[PDB]
Amino acid sequence: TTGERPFSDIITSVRYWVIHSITIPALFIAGWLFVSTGLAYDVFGTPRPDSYYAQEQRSIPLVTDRFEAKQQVETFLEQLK
Amino acid sequence: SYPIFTVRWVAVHTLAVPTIFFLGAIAAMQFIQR
Amino acid sequence: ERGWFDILDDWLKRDRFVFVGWSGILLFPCAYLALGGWLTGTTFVTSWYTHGLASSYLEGCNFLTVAVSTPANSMGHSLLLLWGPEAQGDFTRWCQLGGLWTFIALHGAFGLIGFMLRQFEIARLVGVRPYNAIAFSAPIAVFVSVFLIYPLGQSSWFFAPSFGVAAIFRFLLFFQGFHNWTLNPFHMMGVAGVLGGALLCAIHGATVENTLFQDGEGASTFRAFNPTQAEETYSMVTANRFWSQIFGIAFSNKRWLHFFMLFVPVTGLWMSAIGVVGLALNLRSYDFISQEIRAAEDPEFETFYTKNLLLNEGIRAWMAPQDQPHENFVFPEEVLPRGNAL
Amino acid sequence: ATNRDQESSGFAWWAGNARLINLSGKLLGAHVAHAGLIVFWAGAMTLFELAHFIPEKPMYEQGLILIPHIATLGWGVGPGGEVVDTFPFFVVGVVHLISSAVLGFGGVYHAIRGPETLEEYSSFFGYDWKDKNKMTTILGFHLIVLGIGALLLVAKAMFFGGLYDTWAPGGGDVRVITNPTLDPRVIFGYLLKSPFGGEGWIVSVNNLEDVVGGHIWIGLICIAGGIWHILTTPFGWARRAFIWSGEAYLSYSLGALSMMGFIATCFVWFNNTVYPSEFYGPTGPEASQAQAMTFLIRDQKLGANVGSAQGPTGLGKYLMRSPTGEIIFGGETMRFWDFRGPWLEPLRGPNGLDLNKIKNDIQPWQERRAAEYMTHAPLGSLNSVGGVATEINSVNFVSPRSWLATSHFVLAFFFLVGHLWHAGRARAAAAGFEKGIDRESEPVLSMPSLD
Amino acid sequence: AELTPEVLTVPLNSEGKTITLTEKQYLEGKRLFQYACASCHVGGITKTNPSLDLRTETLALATPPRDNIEGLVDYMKNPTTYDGEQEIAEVHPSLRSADIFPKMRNLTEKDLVAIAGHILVEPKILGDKWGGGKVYY
Amino acid sequence: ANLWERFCNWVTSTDNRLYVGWFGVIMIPTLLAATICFVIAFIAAPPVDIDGIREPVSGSLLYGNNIITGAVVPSSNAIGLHFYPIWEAASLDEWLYNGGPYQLIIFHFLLGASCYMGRQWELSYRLGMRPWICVAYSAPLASAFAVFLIYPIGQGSFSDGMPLGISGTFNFMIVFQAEHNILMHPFHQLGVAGVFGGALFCAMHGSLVTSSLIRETTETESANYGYKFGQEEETYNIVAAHGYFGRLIFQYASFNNSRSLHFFLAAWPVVGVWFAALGISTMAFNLNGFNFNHSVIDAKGNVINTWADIINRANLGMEVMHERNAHNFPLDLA
Ligand code: CLA
Ligand code: CLA
Ligand code: CLA
Ligand code: CLA
Ligand code: CLA
Ligand code: HEC
Ligand SMILES: CC1=C(/C=C/C(C)=C/C=C/C(C)=C/C=C/C=C(C)/C=C/C=C(C)/C=C/C2=C(C)CCCC2(C)C)C(C)(C)CCC1
Ligand SMILES: CC1=C(/C=C/C(C)=C/C=C/C(C)=C/C=C/C=C(C)/C=C/C=C(C)/C=C/C2=C(C)CCCC2(C)C)C(C)(C)CCC1
Ligand SMILES: CC1=C(/C=C/C(C)=C/C=C/C(C)=C/C=C/C=C(C)/C=C/C=C(C)/C=C/C2=C(C)CCCC2(C)C)C(C)(C)CCC1
Ligand SMILES: [Cl-]
Repeated sequence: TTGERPFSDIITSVRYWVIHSITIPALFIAGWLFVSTGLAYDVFGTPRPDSYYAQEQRSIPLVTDRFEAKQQVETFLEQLK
Repeated sequence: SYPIFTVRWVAVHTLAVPTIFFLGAIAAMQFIQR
Repeated sequence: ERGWFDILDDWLKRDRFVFVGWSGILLFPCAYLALGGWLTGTTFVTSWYTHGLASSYLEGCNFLTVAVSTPANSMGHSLLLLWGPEAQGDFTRWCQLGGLWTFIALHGAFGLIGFMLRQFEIARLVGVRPYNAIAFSAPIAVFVSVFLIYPLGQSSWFFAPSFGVAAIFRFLLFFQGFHNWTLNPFHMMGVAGVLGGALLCAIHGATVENTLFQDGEGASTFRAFNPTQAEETYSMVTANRFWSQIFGIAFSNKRWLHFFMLFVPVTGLWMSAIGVVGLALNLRSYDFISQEIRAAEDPEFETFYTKNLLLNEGIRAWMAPQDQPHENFVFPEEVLPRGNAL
Repeated sequence: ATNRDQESSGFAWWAGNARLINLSGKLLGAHVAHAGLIVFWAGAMTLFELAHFIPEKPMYEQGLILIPHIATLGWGVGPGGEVVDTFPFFVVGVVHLISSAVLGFGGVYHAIRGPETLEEYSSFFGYDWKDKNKMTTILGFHLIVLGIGALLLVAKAMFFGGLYDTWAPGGGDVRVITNPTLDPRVIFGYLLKSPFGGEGWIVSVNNLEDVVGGHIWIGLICIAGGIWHILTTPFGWARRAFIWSGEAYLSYSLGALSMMGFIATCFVWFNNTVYPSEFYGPTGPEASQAQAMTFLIRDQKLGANVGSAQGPTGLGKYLMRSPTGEIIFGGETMRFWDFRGPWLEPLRGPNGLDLNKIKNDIQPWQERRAAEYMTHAPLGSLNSVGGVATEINSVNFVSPRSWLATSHFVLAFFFLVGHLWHAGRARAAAAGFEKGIDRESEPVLSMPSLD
Repeated sequence: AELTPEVLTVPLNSEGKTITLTEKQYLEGKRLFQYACASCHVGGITKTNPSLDLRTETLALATPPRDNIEGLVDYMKNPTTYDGEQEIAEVHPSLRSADIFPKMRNLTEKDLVAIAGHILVEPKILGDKWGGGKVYY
Repeated sequence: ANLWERFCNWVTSTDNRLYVGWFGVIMIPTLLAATICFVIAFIAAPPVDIDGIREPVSGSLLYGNNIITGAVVPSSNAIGLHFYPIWEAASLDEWLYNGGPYQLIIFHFLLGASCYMGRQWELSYRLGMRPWICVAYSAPLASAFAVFLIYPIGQGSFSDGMPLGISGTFNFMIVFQAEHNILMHPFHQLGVAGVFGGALFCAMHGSLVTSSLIRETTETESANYGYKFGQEEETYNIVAAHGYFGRLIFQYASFNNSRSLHFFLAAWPVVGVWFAALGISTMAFNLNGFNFNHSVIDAKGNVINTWADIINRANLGMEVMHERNAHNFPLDLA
């Protein structure tokens, strides 16, 4: 043994479960709200189902320049009306 | 008898804490409609 | 001299539940970041602006179709640092430009270095020979040749494999249609090493389990073994007679047997890596010139080699426009190769 | 806790059911409880299928495997396989579901309440695996039960409404079977047919008179053999050829079930008589022949002479000859010319497909049947996207024949592995070296060296 | 991009009258199309006769014209050949032949409109993918 | 000591350099027949009309093949699943044109290899061994049945069985992808884990045992001379190996029981290959890999492509080109 407390000891102790009956659901709900508030879309820049294309276009907003790539994406995002 | 905050404790939680948050994020996605 | 270096050394090498070591300073952050980046990217990040593809759980992909996809072809072989001239510190733009791909690939590469240093480090403390580290050079040779050397020979990172299940399947099929990679003898040797390794694994495991000495009374034979016993738990002599009579030849040197089990899959992976180094330059085993000369002149000459090239040609023409959107291929229906009816 | 740990029994928990080998009373409970599970699934699954069943859709569009079995027996269907009354399906499900509680009850009682061994309690129900006379007597009881079961199919066919006959003149219908085939040259002639293309061994049975008459012979044979094995004990040649132990008897059964699983796989894949395509969808050969038929019909209506249309290879575009001369459909379906089905046979003459019947006698119901089967070919993805592997999403379909064939090949394969596992173990345990080699008595050390 | 009322506006008849479907109608049309039609018409092609597809341009040149709700609803009652010369109810599913095509027995007039609407709207979404076949998959 | 008993004692003798046995009595002639026909056909057989369309494919060395392109070509699609022994042909020339040899080779081979599996059981009984080495061999054996017999059965023709050649194997794999999307099938995926995992654990076990060899030699000699065939004592220190690998991962991820270690080595590739064999055998009945073509749709209804859709494009290329002259109607239903 390496001295840490056995896992089977810890996860059958009431104190473990008093703590983690709160911390586990709290993290789950935090993750749910990251999505349900729509925050995940804006952090990572991921299209919503209604923002892949403009209403009549069918071309991909594909990046084609290396050093103006950032401006190209910003331009594609404006053209969504 | 035993400590509470060890290296093992940190290793466990750097993995377990984001896992639960991600599981909740992915569960919410199952209700997104187009 | 018991300075801070030696005190630090003491703490790093404590016998804990997770050994750390000096190698752990490199291994743990890079491994964790490479895994966390793959999970973050496959859960939340799109491939719309680099590939025209949805690629995350957020967008409705499943475990088989999510990926962290390669950057756009226009990025070349850019390191794509978050603070570099493309993303310019913008975390959201960085994600849209494919910065997670180089992030995962580069932290992964240094993470692999760290795991192999860990194998050396632990082996030196325990006092065993470092053959486990030596065997791990083959996964490193594969990772480096496929994820780094190969795109570096090509036009850009875009043509490297993307980190996802179905994305890797597309990589396999791209290699058939464009490189005729099944024809390549360096791939053939790798196939031999992988399948011969799985064979050796199966047959050595089964031979040991069916030449066990009766060292206990229970019908479960697992208990009748003690890690510190001095005797072999199975009969090498009965194993040797069985295979000599079933197969003609058999192992007789148990040390040779286990070195061979190291040798076969490791040599395989190394051979496959060399062939991919060639594909970095399109230096393919694509054709047999003698077959092409005969087939060009003799329209009744047909082999399974000529049949497969026709499949490759179908793969290239039908997948290229969608798989290489930056090229802007417009192939009218009338130019597409097709058999009758289909 | 008699034999309920590894120390007493010698078997670890993951081989825990091996602890039951010499506890006939608990072993009885395990077997009865398990039969209850089988009867439960049959009843519950039927009710699930019925609840999910829309009578206006073909059964094969709805993921049904049990209702097709009931409909084939003549319950709930009329001409053309149309569903006329879903009540028999309800009955069959409810009665299996109710019976599973009786079996569950007995199984749980014997397993945990009743006597652990039966030999002290009753010498009739008690048994010793090594008692060759008692084992063949139990075997004989079960052969008599099996024989009665086969006669129940005969009784349904001849006295209680009949069977669904896909070949019946007029599009398929329930028909009473009045003259079952009894000529043993016909019945046993099926057993000596080659299993290869155009012959098909017993999978080729193609009429109900043969099916019914074959069950008369099997019924009598089982009853007789059951009487024989009650009255006899194994002969000397048999005594010396077998291993006589519980695990050995298990292994023989596993081999038998594997064999049957593989046969069932082919039956459901090729046979369209006892697996009617009205209920199960067309076979693979059937849908492929149906495509050729559909395009022959379309092109002929446009004015093509399909008899003389030369295809790109030099073979006929629509029609060609089989290797023995029969006129057959062309294209890649040339491999399926052994297909026989009620919608196609009116076009058949002595030489195969008859060009005069093709030109003049193709009825709209045949065009309908062929277009339906061509678009319900047993191709489809694991997530039930119907069609070739390159098809887009839209059609939620996988043929019942694909579900039934794949599941039973997988089951049959693992049951062959289980036969090898337990037959090899039974041999080793009987001879006494199933736990390893005795160090002081290692046989190979007493043998001359090979070189 | 979004499923807007403009997308959902389609010709009602040959005289130029339009009708605007609801999202619920369009989605009901898609479900009913999969139920009754997609086994031969998946993607707007025709598996048992690929010469005829469900592209609006093809439907416009049918006789009588089928590129509007009334024409398509009439086709599902009494289908004809492309030139109108023959009645094909005996080999094509329709209300007239619901006895031999049982899936048509539980379609109502309101269902036919929804299916018709699906067929007219999908090309406006999918472009060439509708009726294009494998080349555009 | 009558003559039958004498023959039986020779057949089952544990003293023959190669064990014969009762399975060997079927094995030896069927494997000889298949081997001799294979070698002759591989060198000298004339071209074969595999797809039944009078378009013969050349497989042998004398007709323009090298080792990589050569094959014994599967029998004609016109034959389908019909039995075609030499005596069903009007001449040897007919038999050869129609791919007769393929049927003779694979039927003798499948018989012989099945008996090779029983022979493994049989000798283990004569030597007092445990009986399950043959269970491990059932996984490669089942794979051979899948591609030479089961897949032809479900598809209706031996012409879609795997060719007996290197490039022929590749052709089989490519068309299999087009028609079943085998990459997207979980059983092929388990097969890959079976053989990738099998190769990993092979190098793993070999490197750990080699790392903990007990010093018995000088540096000028091979360490392999430190083990002597038949010796009573183990040649490496499994406790040192466990102590290394336990610290590499964590202590409880490491085996210290050699018997369950070696059981794990046996089970992982064998179970994985069983699933691979069951993938081929179930796709034989057209229950194909996952289809996510056009699964992701935007708000308006535009198709949003995934990597699955790029795979589909590649599959379509393989589909439209394979057997370019053999289809007259639009659906490749078998
Ligand atoms: C069909 C599946 C099946 C069946 C019928 C059995 C049956 C049996 N097992 Mg086996 N076993 C199985 C699967 C099965 N097993 C599996 C999957 C494993 C691996 C985990 C094992 C591992 C195993 C071990 C290690 C052992 C057994 C033993 C036994 C026997 C005694 C069990 C006991 O005393 O429990 C007592 C348990 C209870 C009293 C708790 C509840 C039990 C009841 C029956 C639950 C049923 C509830 C049901 C819904 C009620 C319906 C009632 C209604 C009809 C009125 C019994 C005959 C034992 C044995 O061999 O004894 C000699 C034994 O040691 N089994
Ligand atoms: C009617 C058929 C039958 C019967 C009565 C037996 C009976 C027995 N077997 Mg045998 N066996 C069989 C078929 C059968 N087997 C088949 C078909 C195979 C091939 C796979 C085997 C392979 C086999 C092996 C390798 C061994 C046995 C052993 C045994 C003995 C102990 C079994 C036990 O307690 O398992 C306990 C049950 C479990 C531990 C549970 C297994 C869980 C399975 C794998 C899950 C399967 C997945 C499921 C189908 C779907 C997924 C579910 C999930 C999504 C929830 C017992 C005498 C042991 C023995 O030799 O004793 C003498 C032994 O070592 N069997
Ligand atoms: C003979 C077996 C069999 C067959 C051929 C079918 C066939 C079918 N079922 Mg039924 N069913 C069965 C048994 C079977 N079922 C059982 C045992 C249950 C209770 C769990 C059900 C309960 C059920 C429900 C509730 C439903 C169906 C439905 C269906 C239809 C769709 C199937 C599907 O999409 O699966 C999806 C595919 C899978 C889930 C793949 C499973 C992979 C398994 C886990 C692999 C196991 C391998 C092996 C056994 C383990 C070996 C381990 C090794 C170590 C030895 C199809 C007609 C559906 C339907 O359409 O009803 C009308 C439906 O809703 N079935
Ligand atoms: C094959 C299954 C089977 C077998 C071999 C046995 C055998 C036995 N049972 Mg068990 N049992 C079973 C199933 C079985 N049972 C079922 C399904 C139940 C729930 C009903 C029970 C509930 C049960 C209880 C509560 C008791 C037993 C007892 C016994 C012992 C004495 C029985 C006797 O002498 O009856 C004499 C014979 C008869 C009374 C004739 C019965 C005829 C049946 C009821 C009519 C149907 C016959 C026909 C073949 C059924 C076809 C069913 C098929 C469609 C599934 C004997 C060892 C006794 C025991 O263990 O003593 C300690 C005891 O107390 N059994
Ligand atoms: C579940 C059903 C069943 C089982 C398990 C048994 C089991 C037994 N029977 Mg019984 N028997 C049965 C049903 C059964 N029988 C029926 C229904 C009848 C009436 C026909 C008989 C009539 C009968 C007689 C007259 C005798 C037995 C005997 C025996 C014993 C010897 C078995 C043997 O050596 O077979 C091995 C099989 C053979 C030796 C057959 C020849 C070998 C050929 C070449 C194998 C061919 C395999 C091939 C793949 C076939 C595929 C299908 C084929 C039709 C084309 C054994 C205990 C013997 C005994 O000891 O009686 C006391 C005996 O003399 N049985
Ligand atoms: C296969 C059994 C089919 C089913 C199910 C459905 N359709 Fe069909 N359709 C089919 C064929 C063979 C044809 C051509 C018929 C001919 O000979 O002209 C058609 C044609 C149509 C058309 C006309 C297309 C055009 O003129 O371009 C329409 C509008 C049509 N079909 C609609 C339709 C609907 C709405 C269906 C579900 C109720 C349906 N079809 C099913 C074959 C099959
Ligand atoms: C990138 C990046 C970063 C990082 C991040 C991180 C680090 C993250 C992490 C993350 C994580 C860490 C996550 C996780 C997740 C997890 C998950 C999501 C899981 C899931 C699972 C499941 C689902 C399971 C399943 C299963 C299996 C697998 C088998 C068994 C059975 C079962 C079924 C259970 C930073 C910030 C630095 C910077 C920027 C960039
Ligand atoms: C021994 C043992 C075991 C086993 C057990 C078993 C196997 C049991 C079975 C059991 C069973 C097998 C049971 C059954 C039951 C049943 C029931 C209980 C039923 C009921 C029914 C009902 C109530 C019905 C109803 C209805 C109607 C009538 C109408 C329609 C609708 C409905 C459905 C509602 C185990 C493994 C656990 C382990 C331990 C030992
Ligand atoms: C119902 C029906 C029918 C009929 C049927 C019949 C009549 C059947 C019979 C069957 C039979 C009649 C079968 C048999 C079988 C047998 C077997 C399967 C056997 C086996 C054997 C064995 C296994 C052996 C083994 C061995 C050897 C070889 C050596 C020595 C040792 C031993 C013993 C191990 C028909 C088709 C008409 C139609 C449909 C329905
Ligand atoms: Cl065709």
